[PDB]
Amino acid sequence: YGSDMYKYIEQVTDTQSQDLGKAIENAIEQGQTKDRQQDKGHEEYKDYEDTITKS
Amino acid sequence: FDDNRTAESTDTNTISRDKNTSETVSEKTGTKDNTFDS
Repeated sequence: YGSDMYKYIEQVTDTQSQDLGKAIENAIEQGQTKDRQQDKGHEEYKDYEDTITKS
Repeated sequence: FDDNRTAESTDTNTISRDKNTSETVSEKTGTKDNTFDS
């Protein structure tokens, strides 16, 4: 009797669910760098200029 | 070219002339080298 009978009359499937997730990620990064530059320079030059005048 | 004329009165007229001509020529050459190493 009652209304609930209709649920059985037409096959009714009630489905539920619940997913509860948790996630913690911890990352530690360290880095070191070492550089070294060594240069050398050398330049040499020569010039000549001759001026002759008449007046 | 430059000319000047001077005269005085109270007759000692003065006239002058002069020639100025001059030329200059000059040749200059150079050379520069450099090396780098890093």
